[PDB]
Amino acid sequence: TASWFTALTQHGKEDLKFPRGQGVPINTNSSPDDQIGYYRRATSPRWYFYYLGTGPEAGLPYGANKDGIIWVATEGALNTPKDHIGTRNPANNAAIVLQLPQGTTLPKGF
Amino acid sequence: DIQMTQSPSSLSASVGDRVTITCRASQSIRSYLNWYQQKRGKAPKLLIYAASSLQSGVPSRFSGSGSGTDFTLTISSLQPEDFATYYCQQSYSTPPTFGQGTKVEIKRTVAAPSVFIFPPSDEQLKSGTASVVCLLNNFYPREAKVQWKVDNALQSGNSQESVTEQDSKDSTYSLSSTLTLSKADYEKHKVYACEVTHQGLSSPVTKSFNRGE
Amino acid sequence: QVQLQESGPGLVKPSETLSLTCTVSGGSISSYYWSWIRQPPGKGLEWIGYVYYSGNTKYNPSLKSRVTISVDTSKNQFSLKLGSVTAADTAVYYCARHSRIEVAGTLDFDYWGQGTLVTVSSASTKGPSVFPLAPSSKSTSGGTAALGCLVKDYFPEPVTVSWNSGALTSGVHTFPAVLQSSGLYSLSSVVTVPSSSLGTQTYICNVNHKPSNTKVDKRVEPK
Ligand SMILES: [Cl-]
Ligand SMILES: [Cl-]
Ligand SMILES: [Cl-]
Ligand SMILES: [Cl-]
Ligand SMILES: [Cl-]
Ligand SMILES: [Cl-]
Repeated sequence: TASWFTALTQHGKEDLKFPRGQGVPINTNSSPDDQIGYYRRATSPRWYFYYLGTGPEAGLPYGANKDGIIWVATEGALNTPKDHIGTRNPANNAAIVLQLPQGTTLPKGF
Repeated sequence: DIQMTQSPSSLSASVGDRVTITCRASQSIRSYLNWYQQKRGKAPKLLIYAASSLQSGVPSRFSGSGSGTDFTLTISSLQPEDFATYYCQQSYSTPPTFGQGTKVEIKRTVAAPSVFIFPPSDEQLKSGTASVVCLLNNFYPREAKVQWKVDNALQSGNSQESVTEQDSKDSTYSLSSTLTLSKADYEKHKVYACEVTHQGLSSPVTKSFNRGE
Repeated sequence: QVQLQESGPGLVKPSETLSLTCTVSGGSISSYYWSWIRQPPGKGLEWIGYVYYSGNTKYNPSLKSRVTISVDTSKNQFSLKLGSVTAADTAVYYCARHSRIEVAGTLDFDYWGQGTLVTVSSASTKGPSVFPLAPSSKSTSGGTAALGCLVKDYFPEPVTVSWNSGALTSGVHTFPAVLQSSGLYSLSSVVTVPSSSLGTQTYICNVNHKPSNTKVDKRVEPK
């Protein structure tokens, strides 16, 4: 059980963060209400995206303050767990190359 | 779908008492749980979201608790304006589903009804029917028996009644009962009486009029 | 403050289509989710479906086969169509806004309309007659007198009653309507007043039956 996407690698000293409305990776197999979740720093730090209510912090509600967790959402998302998406079995599915919409702020080091 | 089960279905509590009502889900919903207040004839009003967050503007005597399947709504000091039906609602997945509600009334001291009776108006009589109305004003508790007697014959099945919401100031109820007859039947009888039985009264009481004053 | 307003109450005939519109003011449709929610008389609440401002919808599976929800941002409105209705569809229909958390919507309904009662029935819309419940010795116990209006033989619900154009609220009791064996409703509204005010204060009940567009102001005098 894995993230659906490849990682964001942190080459600098700043934690990952995004402006409100930014940071959810593109996934055309998902719908506008689905576009909400968290990045988790693993364990150069690698940060992996998980849809809300899935993955290692599936129990956290949106906005929970935890070191190594940041929250992201896109306009149109619904704040409901994405049990229908869940996580990725790497034996069954390749990781989606993490892709952000054009114009997204990325902090230095990413 | 997710089934929400509220208990109790109704309760009475005194002003200044703590009230705690329960809502239980058929599957874990973590803290995705809202509470609403609904007054008679009004839309629900959001009180609590995310199981325990107080909605802005809602008095701080309202709280929520629980995460998973077992939730409570607490009114820590019940106020006279807090009578309502309270509903929970899971916000975890579509379709959002609501509990069946808990009705809260304010318990207060016994108060006997004032009893009033209204003959049919001349305007209604001119149109061919007669409605006789009995009013019970400002009583507690809600339970009351109101019987109609027409020239001392007990009426059974000939009248309908309804009851107001609890009053937000004095926590009492009022009730009206209506006996409807044809004009021809109204004119066959003399004494129209409302008999009232209530905990606040030593014994049943009767108020009447004679047709034609 | 944001305000939501459903279209007016009234009848829909069995097997026909219920149509309602919600008009939003003091705020914008854009960026929020909006739902229709209904409440049969004496029962709890049932979510019908939501619409996002750009047009996507989601419906309760129990209703999906016969419901559409649409949205019109240029009119700041959204609307419900519910087909093939039966008496099980008689209910107060509410429009409601979903709250937001950051840019996400929730399933938390933070603003609601007033509610519009839709009665599914083949019967005709019929306005009430208004009769006085005149104060007399038999409705005057000492220093308190009771008077009222009897609002009789209308269909469907609801009626609204005020007194003295809203200037009289203390002591007013407007009772739930009763369904008579004729299939028409009747309702009473009463006020208790000081006995010395009889013949001094004018008492007028203001009756509105929106389904039939019937409005009556009835003066209630003693004797
Ligand atoms: Cl937190
Ligand atoms: Cl799954
Ligand atoms: Cl479970
Ligand atoms: Cl308080
Ligand atoms: Cl609890
Ligand atoms: Cl039907």
